[PDB]
Amino acid sequence: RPKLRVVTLVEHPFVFTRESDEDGQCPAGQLCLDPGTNDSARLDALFAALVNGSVPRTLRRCCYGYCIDLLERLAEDLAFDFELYIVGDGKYGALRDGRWTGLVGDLLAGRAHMAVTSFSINSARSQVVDFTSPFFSTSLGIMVRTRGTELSGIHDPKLHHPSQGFRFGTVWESSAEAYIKASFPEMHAHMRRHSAPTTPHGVAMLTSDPPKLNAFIMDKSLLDYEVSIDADCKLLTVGKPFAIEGYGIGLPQNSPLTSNLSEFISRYKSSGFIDLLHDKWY
Repeated sequence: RPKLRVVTLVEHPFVFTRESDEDGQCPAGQLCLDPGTNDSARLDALFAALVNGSVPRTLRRCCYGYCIDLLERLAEDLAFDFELYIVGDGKYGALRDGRWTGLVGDLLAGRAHMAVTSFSINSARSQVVDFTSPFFSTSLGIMVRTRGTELSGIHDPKLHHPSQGFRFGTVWESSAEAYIKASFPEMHAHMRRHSAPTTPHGVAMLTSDPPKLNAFIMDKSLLDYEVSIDADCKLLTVGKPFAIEGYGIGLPQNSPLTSNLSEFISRYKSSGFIDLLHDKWY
């Protein structure tokens, strides 16, 4: 029964974490390591230390969420065991200085058998890693505060010729950022000084005092979740959808696992299991 090493990225409601119990175990959820490193030797050693060393609670979390439920079902149906860690840099992945970062970089470096989270399939990434057929689809979206900025979508002139003090941004090294860099390079030039390391950091810029963003661009799936948990219901998504992409499980090229995983994903879609996960987690 093979044991697969899975890299993830904490992004609500696809992957959440809570603290481990007194013994560093997870009565609810799945034990995930939080190593904070892309050093292959350190990663190997940390997993080894689970068995013959001592990994402190500061580096242990218990993962749960839509993608963890998905992973648990696939492990059952395909008969594999798994171990999880959170990607060190907290990024999905971009090509920077000739190397891929984030989840894409860990798959290429052989640090994980698969990457499981809200991971977008795009053409640049597909040239270097493989993805299963998608389990979920989302457009990008634009989040703003209520009672203020109005936008038609990505072609709004407010974004192409921003007025004095108008700021907008995305998440560094995300597929959202990749789409803008490729499609709207002049807009990217304005955004890259106002972007954020994670979705919650970007949403926080909209709500800071004073706000540091007037608009935040990210997967609509993720923005919709943040809209739903705002304590004041003061966030809103606006404009027409754009840049539709699927989420898939990422694997190194030519993995013997990809086909089998895709077959089950297709079955989960048709049988209504994927819809159940959505209803459960949203």
